[PDB]
Amino acid sequence: GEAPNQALLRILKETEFKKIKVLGSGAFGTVYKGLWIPEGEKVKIPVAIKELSPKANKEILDEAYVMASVDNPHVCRLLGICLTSTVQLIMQLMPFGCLLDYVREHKDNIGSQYLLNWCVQIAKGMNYLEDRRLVHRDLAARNVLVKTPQHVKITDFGRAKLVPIKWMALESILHRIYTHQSDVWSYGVTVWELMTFGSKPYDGIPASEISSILEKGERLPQPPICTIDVYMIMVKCWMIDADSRPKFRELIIEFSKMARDPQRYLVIQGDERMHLPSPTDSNFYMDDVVDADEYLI
Ligand SMILES: CO[C@@H]1CCN(c2nccc(Nc3cc4c(cn3)nc([C@@H](C)O)n4[C@@H](C)C(F)(F)F)n2)C[C@@H]1F
Repeated sequence: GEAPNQALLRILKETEFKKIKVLGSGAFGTVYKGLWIPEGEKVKIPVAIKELSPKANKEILDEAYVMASVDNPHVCRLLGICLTSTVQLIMQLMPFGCLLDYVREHKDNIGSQYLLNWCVQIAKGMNYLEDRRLVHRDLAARNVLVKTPQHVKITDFGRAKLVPIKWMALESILHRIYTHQSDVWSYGVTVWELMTFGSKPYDGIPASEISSILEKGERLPQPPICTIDVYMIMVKCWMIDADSRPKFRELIIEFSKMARDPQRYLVIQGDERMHLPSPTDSNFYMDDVVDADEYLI
């Protein structure tokens, strides 16, 4: 009756890592860019260090539990924790930040190939979470991070289980019902954010008016770049009947077929003549630096 979770929680010494600069800050605490230099290993791993009252410590340890329990190319895993006066989460540095800020800042160089591929990768990551019986409950473009422009990962397990109104399924707003199918709704909203190059969903409408608006049948509008093929997918993610919504495995298939002929599915001016940084560029990436994805003890 439910499988033992044999994930390893790695406790890291404070002396093993250094903080370089602040990446972000909120009520939770601060996230630092850093380097992890294990034992006598001759490796430097670029890391994001989340630094943090008894309840805040329980919530960070709950997120640490979930984050240490995942292992997929399209999901962010916990590298370890540091037990100092303040508890720190050691995660992989995602050097291009969140996908939301990336689509806003690089809009003039984002072609249909990148957009459709990001959709496939998010669906792959989400399908993995589903296989793991994990309901994210906070999927949004802000919680998809960019390792490279061609590789994105889902993160922020602070709400994950075995309030973001504008990304939530109607059952979730009204009854607090969360399933893999309620994550599919959030997936649809995330796709809309990517296709509109980071527009705010239902901008100006207060969160208390969203449930009423959804009940009448109003949905997010068709982004200008989206063909009816792409929009019809987003719309199916926003059906009232949760079981009528597509499954993540089907979203992988649908977006993959589209990623094979991207210009037939997304209409972007100057598409294919657009350039984004890749690991085959000068000064893209300093001795003994190894990405967390290749550091496997
Ligand atoms: C609220 O806590 C969440 C927990 C999940 N998290 C996360 N998960 C895995 C890897 C990772 N690394 C990570 C996060 C980064 C980053 C580089 N790497 N650059 C930024 C800024 C410039 O945009 N961020 C954001 C999201 C920040 F963390 F500052 F808020 N960050 C991001 C954040 F710490």
